Amino acid sequence: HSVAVIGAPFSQGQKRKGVEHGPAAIREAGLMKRLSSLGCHLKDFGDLSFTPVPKDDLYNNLIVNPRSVGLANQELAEVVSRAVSDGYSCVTLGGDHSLAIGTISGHARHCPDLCVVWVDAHADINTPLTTSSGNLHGQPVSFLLRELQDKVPQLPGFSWIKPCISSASIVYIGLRDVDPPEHFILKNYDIQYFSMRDIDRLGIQKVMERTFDLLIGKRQRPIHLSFDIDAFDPTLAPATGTPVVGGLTYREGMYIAEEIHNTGLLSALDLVEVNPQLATSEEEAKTTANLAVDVIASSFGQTREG
Amino acid sequence: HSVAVIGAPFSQGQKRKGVEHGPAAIREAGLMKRLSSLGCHLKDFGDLSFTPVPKDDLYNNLIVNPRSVGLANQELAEVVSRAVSDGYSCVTLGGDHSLAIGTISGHARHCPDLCVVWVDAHADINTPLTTSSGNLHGQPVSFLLRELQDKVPQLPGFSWIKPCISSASIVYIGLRDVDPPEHFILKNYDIQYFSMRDIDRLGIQKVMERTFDLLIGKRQRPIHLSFDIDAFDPTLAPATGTPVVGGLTYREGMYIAEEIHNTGLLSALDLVEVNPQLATSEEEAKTTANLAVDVIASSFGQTREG
Amino acid sequence: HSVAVIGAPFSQGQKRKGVEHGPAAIREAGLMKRLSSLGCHLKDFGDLSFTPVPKDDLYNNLIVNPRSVGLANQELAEVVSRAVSDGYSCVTLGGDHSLAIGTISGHARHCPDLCVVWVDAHADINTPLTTSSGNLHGQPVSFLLRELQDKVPQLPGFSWIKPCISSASIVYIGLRDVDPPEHFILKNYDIQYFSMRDIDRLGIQKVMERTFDLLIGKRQRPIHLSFDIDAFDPTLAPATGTPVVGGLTYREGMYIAEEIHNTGLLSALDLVEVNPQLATSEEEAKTTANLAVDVIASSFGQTREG
Ligand SMILES: N[C@@H](CSCC[B-](O)(O)O)C(=O)O
Ligand SMILES: N[C@@H](CSCC[B-](O)(O)O)C(=O)O
Ligand SMILES: N[C@@H](CSCC[B-](O)(O)O)C(=O)O
Ligand SMILES: [Cl-]
Ligand SMILES: [Cl-]
Ligand SMILES: [Mn+2]
Ligand SMILES: [Mn+2]
Ligand SMILES: [Mn+2]
Ligand SMILES: [Mn+2]
Ligand SMILES: [Mn+2]
Ligand SMILES: [Mn+2]
Repeated sequence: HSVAVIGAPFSQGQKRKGVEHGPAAIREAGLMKRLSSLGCHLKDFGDLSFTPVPKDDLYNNLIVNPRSVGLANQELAEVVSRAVSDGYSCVTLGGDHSLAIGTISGHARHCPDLCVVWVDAHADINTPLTTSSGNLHGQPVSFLLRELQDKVPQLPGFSWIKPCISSASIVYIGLRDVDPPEHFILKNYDIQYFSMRDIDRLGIQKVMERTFDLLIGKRQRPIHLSFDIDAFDPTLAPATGTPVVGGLTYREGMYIAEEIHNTGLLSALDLVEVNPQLATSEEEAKTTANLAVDVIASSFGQTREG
Repeated sequence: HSVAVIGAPFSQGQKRKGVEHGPAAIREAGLMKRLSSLGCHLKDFGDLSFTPVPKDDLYNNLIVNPRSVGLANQELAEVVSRAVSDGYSCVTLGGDHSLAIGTISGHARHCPDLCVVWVDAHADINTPLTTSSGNLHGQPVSFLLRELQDKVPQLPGFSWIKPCISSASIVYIGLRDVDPPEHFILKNYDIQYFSMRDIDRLGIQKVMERTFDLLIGKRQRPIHLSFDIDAFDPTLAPATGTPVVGGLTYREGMYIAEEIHNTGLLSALDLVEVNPQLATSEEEAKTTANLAVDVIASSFGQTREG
Repeated sequence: HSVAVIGAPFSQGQKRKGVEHGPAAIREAGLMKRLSSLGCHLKDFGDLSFTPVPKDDLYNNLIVNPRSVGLANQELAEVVSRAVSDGYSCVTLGGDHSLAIGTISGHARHCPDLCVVWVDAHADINTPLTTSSGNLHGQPVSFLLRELQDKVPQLPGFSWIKPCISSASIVYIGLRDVDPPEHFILKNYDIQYFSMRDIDRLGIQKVMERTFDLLIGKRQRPIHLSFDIDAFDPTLAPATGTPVVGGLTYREGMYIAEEIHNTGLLSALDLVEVNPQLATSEEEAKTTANLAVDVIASSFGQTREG
């Protein structure tokens, strides 16, 4: 199958400097030639350059870089819909997870019935209303779920975003650090998730059976994999903004990816939050980058059996 | 609920120097404001200062610092029964595991019907008759079980100790390094345990279902959680006196703690054997201390899903 | 039962220097008294000294040290069939995995109906016409399977070797790095294997149920356990020549061993590829050495339960 690669060097969804280098790190870890090695037909859109927004201040005094994030995502959305439109499976390399706003919005533009698999240590479902930090990379899901739009203040530059997917079309895997408001939202709207605790009881295998039952149980449909590198234990992925011990194992991470590929329904994938600068050493940075590449490669066919 | 915290910088239950700094390390890892963050009402008794015993030599030429250990434990037993008395859930930060003699003694003093959940790589049930090292931190359970009574030589400074719980009131989790004599006694008095193998075959959640069936199946009763940091795999908890490979996973460790909290029956908790000096680097020592806090925090409510 | 130990300090099945020090490392990690401690009757054959072959270059310009490996194996083959003959369960401590050519040949010499459990990160089933490196430690299985001999060129010094076991009498456990040609062979001859992926999905316990069904389902028969230390994750077994991430867990490896011991059919065991010189530190070397001993001890009765 054909794969498209887009580098999104964005970092204004949070305050740590360095996530804008994520794309370069992953690329330098051999992502590209690793993909043809599988046999994929490649289309590299290069690394996007987003238009900054001068004097983009706090909305209501906490939401950070609203219109800067809204514009970058609007641009990314057009490139992603373009690739998905030409039949490509879109691979977006992040910066921060706020980019999921644009990639899922651009993807949904052509595959309205898409479902989402969110692999992350966090739920990123805070709204401008419940956030404590004001950092938009922890609010992506808010602006995408239809049942939430009534409790999601509209931010400057977010005009264009239009809530698409239903709360039943997204499943979380790996949650291990959820804020109380986020927990209220997940329970209230019955959003399905499998925390590390659920994985400790059911096992990654049983977890994937179910998430696919929820999403594609009654019918085939486009799958969107938004993979946050911090979903892996910090010992496996040091180079990241918000590490949280007790994460996914290298095998589990690879198992999730392998299982998604076996569905044959992957239409778009996000690999985000890889921050080279936050690594203690050169090796730590390289370890994370390689881990990122493995997840992507494995999502497109790479096997542990050959 | 209200929580009491007692630091017992004791190290004479064994030979390595450094366990006396365990409390400070755990404290310096945020334990205190971490517990408040949960909503617990805290009463910090500070770090106790045990009275030493000059010229406290080997009894029968092997048992080490008998009277020094017997006095420190007596002493601790009173602070603990004081706290338990005022309705506090007593949290003791060790030095070595010989301290359990005091904490369980003092706790039983007010909750005679308490049951014990011992999470350790070792069973710590050697008697002064069966020990090979002579260190007392590997003999705690001996002085506490009633069925062992008459098979436990009386040492200098141990006169005050009176066997409280029965063998049927303690359950082991994590065992992987058991001496032949301990195995003989575990089998002879039918004491229940779940070795690393049992956990491998049953799953950590199936393990917790069972320990609570044995302990609190027929009735509600106070639970004493004695947690030896070496129950965790050495890669997760480096800073400790007697590492043993193939231990508990970070997740399983947290799972045990979460499950205990879910019983709502936790009265006291021991977090022992954290030895900073035994760490290779500064980060390894911090890793162990942070793991210690996560265990305690988790035992009192901290969640992986907010 | 009675056990025989044979040290094979051979390293010419590959290019890295150091594997010849594997036996000493394992021995110096307490192997011998660890086996007595179990109750086993030991017969140490010491460390063999293989006759070098001067001017033993590449056959067809790639196959490395052909006759040197062929001669070393023929000699080992006699010592092994000697021990197996006197009723001993034969334990060979490697150098490199090419030694399996000798150990399995010698073993087969008396127990023609033996079955093989191959615990390795690799399949080591490349033939002289498919290898890329030319190193013979990646081709052992080729000279042993009967259905392959037709596509296996005859090398200098291999005259004596005679294909013994059938393709259905060998099961792989832990595969996670297979070359395209190897994959073709496995599929083509229906050779059974449980890759790290199959393990993540079925669990180590289920894996063993199955391999034993394939091998000893219809009848009891001798078991040859060829255990490459690189089957363990690099974090558990650093000191080895070809590290591959996402491998067996210490607990899983010990589970495999314990399970094989439970069958009571172990005849010979290979513990290969331990290379102390590849360790970054003294401790890393010691860790790998101890792991090797545990696997052997466990395969002969050692329990995590006592
Ligand atoms: N609850 C956190 C979420 S951190 C989200 C970061 B990441 O994209 O990595 O999940 C907040 O709003 O500050
Ligand atoms: N069997 C050992 C027990 S070491 C006990 C130490 B600890 O408290 O960590 O279990 C002995 O008596 O030397
Ligand atoms: N495919 C590799 C195999 S490396 C085999 C080494 B070992 O014995 O550790 O599996 C080759 O032929 O170079
Ligand atoms: Cl603090
Ligand atoms: Cl039979
Ligand atoms: Mn995220
Ligand atoms: Mn995250
Ligand atoms: Mn202990
Ligand atoms: Mn212990
Ligand atoms: Mn190997
Ligand atoms: Mn091998």
